[PDB]
Amino acid sequence: GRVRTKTVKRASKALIERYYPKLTLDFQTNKRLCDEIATIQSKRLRNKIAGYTTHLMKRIQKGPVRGISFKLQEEERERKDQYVPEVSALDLSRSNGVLNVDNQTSDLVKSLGLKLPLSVINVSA
Amino acid sequence: MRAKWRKKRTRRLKRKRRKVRARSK
Amino acid sequence: TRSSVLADALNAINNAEKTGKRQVLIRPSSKVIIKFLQVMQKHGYIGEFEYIDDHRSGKIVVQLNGRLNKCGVISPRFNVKIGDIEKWTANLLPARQFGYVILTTSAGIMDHEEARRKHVSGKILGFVY
Amino acid sequence: VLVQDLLHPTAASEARKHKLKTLVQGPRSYFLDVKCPGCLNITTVFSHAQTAVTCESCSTILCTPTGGKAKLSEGTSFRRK
Amino acid sequence: SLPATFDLTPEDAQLLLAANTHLGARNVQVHQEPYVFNARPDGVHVINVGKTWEKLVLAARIIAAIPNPEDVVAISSRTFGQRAVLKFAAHTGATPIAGRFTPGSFTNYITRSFKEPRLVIVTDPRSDAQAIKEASYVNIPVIALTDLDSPSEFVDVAIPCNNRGKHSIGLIWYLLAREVLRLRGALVDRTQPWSIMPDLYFYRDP
Amino acid sequence: GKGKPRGLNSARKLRVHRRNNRWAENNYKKRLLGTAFKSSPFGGSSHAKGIVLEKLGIESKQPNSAIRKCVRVQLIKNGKKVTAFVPNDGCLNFVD
Amino acid sequence: MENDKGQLVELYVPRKCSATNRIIKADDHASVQINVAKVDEEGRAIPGEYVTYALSGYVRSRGESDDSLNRLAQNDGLLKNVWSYSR
Amino acid sequence: GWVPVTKLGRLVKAGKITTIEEIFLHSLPVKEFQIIDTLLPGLQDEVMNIKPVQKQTRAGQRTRFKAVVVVGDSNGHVGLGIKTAKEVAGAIRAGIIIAKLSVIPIRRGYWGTNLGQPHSLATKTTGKCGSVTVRLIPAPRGSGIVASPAVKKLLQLAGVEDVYTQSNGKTRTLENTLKAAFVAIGNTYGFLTPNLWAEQPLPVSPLDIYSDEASAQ
Amino acid sequence: PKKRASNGRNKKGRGHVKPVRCVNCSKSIPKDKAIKRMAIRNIVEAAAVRDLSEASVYPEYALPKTYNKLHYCVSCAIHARIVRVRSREDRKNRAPP
RNA sequence: AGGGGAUCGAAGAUGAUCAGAUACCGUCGUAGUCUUAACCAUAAACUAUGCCGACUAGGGAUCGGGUGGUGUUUUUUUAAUGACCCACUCGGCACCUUACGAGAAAUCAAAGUCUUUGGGUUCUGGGGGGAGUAUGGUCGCAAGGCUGAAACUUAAAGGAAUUG
Ligand SMILES: [Mg+2]
Ligand SMILES: [Mg+2]
Ligand SMILES: [Mg+2]
Ligand SMILES: [Mg+2]
Ligand SMILES: [Mg+2]
Ligand SMILES: [Mg+2]
Repeated sequence: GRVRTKTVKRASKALIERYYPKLTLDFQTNKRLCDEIATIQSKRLRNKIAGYTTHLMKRIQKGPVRGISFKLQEEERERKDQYVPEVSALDLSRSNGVLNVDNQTSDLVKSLGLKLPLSVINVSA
Repeated sequence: MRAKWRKKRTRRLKRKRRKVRARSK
Repeated sequence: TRSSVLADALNAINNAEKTGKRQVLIRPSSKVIIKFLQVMQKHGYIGEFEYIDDHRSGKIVVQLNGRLNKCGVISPRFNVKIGDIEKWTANLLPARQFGYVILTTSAGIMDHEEARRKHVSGKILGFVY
Repeated sequence: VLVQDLLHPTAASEARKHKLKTLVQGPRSYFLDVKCPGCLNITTVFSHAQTAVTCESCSTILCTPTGGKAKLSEGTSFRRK
Repeated sequence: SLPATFDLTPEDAQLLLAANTHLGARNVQVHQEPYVFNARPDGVHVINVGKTWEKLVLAARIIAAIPNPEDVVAISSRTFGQRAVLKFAAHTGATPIAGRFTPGSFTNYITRSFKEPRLVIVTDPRSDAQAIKEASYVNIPVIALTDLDSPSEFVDVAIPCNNRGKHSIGLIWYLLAREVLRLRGALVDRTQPWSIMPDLYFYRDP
Repeated sequence: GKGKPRGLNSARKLRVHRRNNRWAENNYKKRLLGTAFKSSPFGGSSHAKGIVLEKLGIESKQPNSAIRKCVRVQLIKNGKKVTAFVPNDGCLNFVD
Repeated sequence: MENDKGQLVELYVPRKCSATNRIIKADDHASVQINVAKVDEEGRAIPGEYVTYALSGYVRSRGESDDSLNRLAQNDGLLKNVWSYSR
Repeated sequence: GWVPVTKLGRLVKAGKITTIEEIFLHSLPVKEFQIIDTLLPGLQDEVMNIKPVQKQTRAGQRTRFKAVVVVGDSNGHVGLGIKTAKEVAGAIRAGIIIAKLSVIPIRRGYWGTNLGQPHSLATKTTGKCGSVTVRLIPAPRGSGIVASPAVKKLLQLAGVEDVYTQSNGKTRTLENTLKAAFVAIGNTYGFLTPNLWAEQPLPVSPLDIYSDEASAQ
Repeated sequence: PKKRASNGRNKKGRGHVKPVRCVNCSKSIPKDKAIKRMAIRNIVEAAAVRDLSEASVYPEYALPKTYNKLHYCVSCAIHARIVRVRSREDRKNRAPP
């Protein structure tokens, strides 16, 4: 029955996102870290927050944790988010410049008359 | 008390009386 | 069965206007309906209406400009005296400065305003505002 | 659509509707100039016939009534109107 | 009216059909019928991409009419529109709402996420129905990336596209971003295509 | 058509129907049936003299728990026996 | 509305819907007013002058605003061949 | 003092919008009552009724007080507000704020000819709340407000002086009678009249033109 | 007040269907109103099945099965926990699971 | 009033239960349950929603009829037909989403197109009891049906929904 109060959880949620690069996965270091970086009121609460914070380090270590995003996680996501596939991005080259469609889209191209390479495949049903 | 038990009670009462009014008719 | 084609034509227009339609189709569109449309169009409540000649009874497609509030019929066509026009107008119209009570009188279908200056009276057909 | 030209419906839209519900109601039925397999005599047969129409030479059958359109007797040429 | 350059260029229609944006939905409602070019066998309908392009160009002119780019909110809730909206928000002001809308972001003038846009753009009226309904209390226009089966209530401008394809959704947002930048001194070089590849608006995994 | 007829020649159906349903009015029924003149202590009169027959103290209805101190009076015009209140603090002594 | 010596006496004249000529009232919080940018040559938004449509909340709620904008833009030339009168 | 959190408030506080009818013209939603006070200063206030609303709980009956407050001067502006608070005084304060948010403009017309200033309603209108239906008829000059004392005062805080009235349903319900009348008076700009048939150039919104000063950094 | 659009049954176009007898108390309930469950149970068991397979001649023997349609009155279905009275808006849910 | 009468089963019998149990529960069981020839004419006879007509919003499914696909399907390696699929349409039983709109609300595609009140028409109601009672009439073999008050009494009865 050791469920941790949101004041403990939101305190970790107020610590990791700003000090992840300098924290450690060791609780003993963390509570000594919690001494000066965090201005807490009681020693019992000091150890409780350090324990949850250390547990968050393990959870963070094995993949990102939802709801908490440290600073270096932001750049880690954005570099992955700047992906621009240099080919295959609907730039033709599927059949080396002759896109494929059905009869109706083909006539559609003719309803607009635009000059575009094309093809036609049978359907049914 | 349903009105059908009122209905059934009143039917008996309405029909013991056309028998007692018959002894004078 | 139908009893008042003018009532059905006026009701069809009214439902169309409340739905924002800019036109409505009317069947069977008698010539009392046409005369009633003509007075409404003369005062600007509707636009151009066109009579489709089927060989049976007629159709009308009325263009609505959105200026119509409530076109309605008064049934039965009560015999209204020339002095009893004011009573109908007060009961049927929203204000004295606008709206019309269309009367079928011996001089033809006409609004209560024109029928007052021709000094004729008949039976009340319907209203428009 | 709240705005449409009820006086000029598209021909595909009117062909979709019931015959009594077009802009001006009319029949979708037609007449056939059926030809007897043997003789050259031309008989004018209603599409929705509903009677077993008979030619002169082919005095057995020329069409067969059904629920709607009449069924031609699988050996007869025809042209509309 | 509109000058001749704004017509559907073949290069733009090259990829507009490639992303299968023409692939409409099996079910079409009476408010999306005009965009139904035809019905293919197997029941998939086809959209007239000329309607898609012309409606897209209209929305850009509507978009590039608010004096401020910071109050043109682009809404997405589906996971496919998340990257499309955010990178739509990068090129213009276009404050984005990706993920959850937080009901009461247009009313409830005291919250942190309370905003007062002059225009809301939704990637999907069905999924962003909360955003659309929230926008109908405050007299805000709505531009929707509707499909043939999507609702049209409180949708002032509708761009017909394929809501079931990540390629289509990313392309529509990309094109919308390009036209609004063209309708300002940002990409004044109208003739040549945009330098950035449209793929960066597409969905991202994992 | 919402119930009632409308036609110009329907005034008989309208008037007869109204005359039939008017009897549902308790105040109109009583005047037309003339129950007050026929069956009532006062023959449709605002006042009536009488002869005091006895003095009664009646228990008021609940919840009041009081005594009302009325008098039983024999009417002079028709002879009907009624009971009548004596409204004041006392004044029963006056009646005798 | 006027009075005897002219001199219009009316708080304001409400804007009418561009699709139905309906009065847009003060508490019509679903009624929008769309502004479409004017465009000169080479497509410049030239901010300041717009083509403006007012859509009543009734049309938006009933879901015919998207078609109403199509018809009104087609009428003013904003769109070219999207809206067809006959359907 | 007052710090504007809304674009409308920022314009009104800065002075870019100097009259309320500009808000009504574009149907801008007012959220800060400071906007109404800045544009309608002399807005006299009255309370029509205070009634207790009770909720049954495990221990006893919880009581709260519901206040109906009417704002509006005698120059064609009216508001109405329904607020329930734990105490009467608080219900009045929040009742006044709610009524100021719901300020709407009304229409004054002539029963007869267009002589003098408008005195009556421009058109007979009607509002419904609950089962109560309130109908307002334009009246000749000098007829006064022929209405129940509650609806009569709501019409005095409207600027109307001549109007007839009819009613339906449980008019003894004051909140529904006030809401029904309040709906009725607001419909007076809802109705379309021949004088308003003329087209207008549909002017731009204040939130569009003065969008530089509004929504600061 | 009307608790259900389909009053308590499935009858729109009949005026009278027929009665059927509840399998638990023999009450007469109309066939449309009756709660119906189909019992599709193996002939022997899911526990004794192994025992009867070892002791069976014909080393491969298709195990037969029992079928019977069960009709319950409203009371018996509730008492036996077949229906489980639901909320005002959940009772509109007509899905089998 | 004949026939027939297996089962179930007002009445009745009886066994338990219960303080009592002329009830629920168990076992019998007459009338009835079935049929023929005649009666009665009532049901929560219900969708508690008269009938005819017009209009107003989106969808899918289904029953019956019809129309069209160079559609699938068969025994003669295809034909017609049947069955099936798709797209329409007419009529019907309904259903789903929404609130134009209505309503007191529950809810309603009608219970909408109603103080902006009029398509045509029939029936019924006027606070709760007394009371569908008394009497009269009429129908019926009877049961009872239809018609149907008054004296008197009464500040409420009631509908929908909310918290407990
Ligand atoms: Mg109950
Ligand atoms: Mg039945
Ligand atoms: Mg009944
Ligand atoms: Mg059926
Ligand atoms: Mg009464
Ligand atoms: Mg009574």
